[PDB]
Amino acid sequence: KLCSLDNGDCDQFCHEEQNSVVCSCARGYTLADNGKACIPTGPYPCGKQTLE
Amino acid sequence: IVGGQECKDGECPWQALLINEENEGFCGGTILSEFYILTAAHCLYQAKRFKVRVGDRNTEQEEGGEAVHEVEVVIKHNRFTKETYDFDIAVLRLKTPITFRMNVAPACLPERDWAESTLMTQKTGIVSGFGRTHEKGRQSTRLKMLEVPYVDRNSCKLSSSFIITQNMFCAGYDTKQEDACQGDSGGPHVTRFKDTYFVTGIVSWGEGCARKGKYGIYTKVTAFLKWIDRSMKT
Ligand SMILES: CS(=O)(=O)c1ccccc1-c1ccc(NC(=O)c2cc(C(F)(F)F)nn2-c2cccc(CN)c2)c(F)c1
Ligand SMILES: [Ca+2]
Repeated sequence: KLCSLDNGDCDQFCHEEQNSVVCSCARGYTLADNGKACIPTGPYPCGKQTLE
Repeated sequence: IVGGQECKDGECPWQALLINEENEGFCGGTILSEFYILTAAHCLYQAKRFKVRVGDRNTEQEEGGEAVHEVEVVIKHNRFTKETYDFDIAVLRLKTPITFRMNVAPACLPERDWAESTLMTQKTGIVSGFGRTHEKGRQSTRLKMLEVPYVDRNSCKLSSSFIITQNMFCAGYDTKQEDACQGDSGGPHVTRFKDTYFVTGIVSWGEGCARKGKYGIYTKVTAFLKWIDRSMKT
C-alpha cells in the first residue's frame, strides 16, 4: 500500500521511490530525522492557523 | 458566504481582500508568500486600480492588525475568457512583503500528484470570504468560512448548465443552503491534512448561490501549480 496506506505515515507530501515511501514537506518546513515529520523553520509556517 | 460560520481569531490567516479606489472589498485572494497573492482572473476585470488588505476580519472597525499592500505586478492567465470562465486564475506580486502575524499567514501550495490523490479525495474542503450572505444582499463586513464537501465530477457536470472544464471542480451541497457567493470570488478553498491547510482551489463561479441542485465552482489549483511557480518567479 505504501503512500496509499495512511499517507505512508508522512506529515505532508508522500511519493514512492524504489517501491519505498519517501516523505517531503512544503517550503518553510524541514523534514525531521525520522524522515516523516515536517518541522517549521519560523513562527509562521504555511498552512497553520494562528492560535496564539 | 451563505451559511457557514464567522472566521474566529486566527482561523483563516491566509485570506486576502482586494479593495478598490473606494476602499471596499470586491473579491478575495489567498496569501501564498510574503510577496504573492493568488486570486481569480475575472476579479481583475473589475476595479481599474486596486490594493490588497491582509489580516482583516471586520471591514468596519479599524481593529489594528490589518495591513494594506499595493500590487507591483498583476499576472493574469491569458487563456481566461468571460465566455467560458475557464482558466479563472491570477497571481499578484506585492510592492512590499507581507509581515506574518496573528491572522496573517500563507496557505501551503501542495504537490500535484499528492494533492489530487490525498487532498482532493478528502471528504471536504474549506472556503472563505467577505462575499454576499444571500444571492441578493450586500458584501459581508465579517469574514466567514464554510466547510464544503467535494462533489463527484460526474454529478457536477450534469448538474451544471455550463461546461465544467478540467481546470474546475465542484464543492458544496445539493440542497443545504450553504455556498460561496458573489464577492468571495478569488478567495481561498483549502483542504486540511493533519492540521495543515493547503490551497486547493479558487472561488470561481456558480449559478446563483446555495441553489438546490447546484454547486459552487472553483478553479482547480493542482491544474496550475507549474503556472503558479513560473508566475512567482516573475
Ligand atoms: C458569464 S456566463 O454566465 O456566460 C458563464 C459561461 C461559461 C461558464 C460559467 C458561466 C457563469 C455562470 C454564472 C455566474 N454567476 C456567478 O458566479 C454568481 C452570480 C452571483 C449572484 F449575483 F449572487 F447571484 N454570485 N455568483 C457567484 C460567485 C462566486 C461563487 C458562486 C457559487 N455559489 C456564485 C458566472 F459568473 C459565470
Ligand atoms: Ca478593517
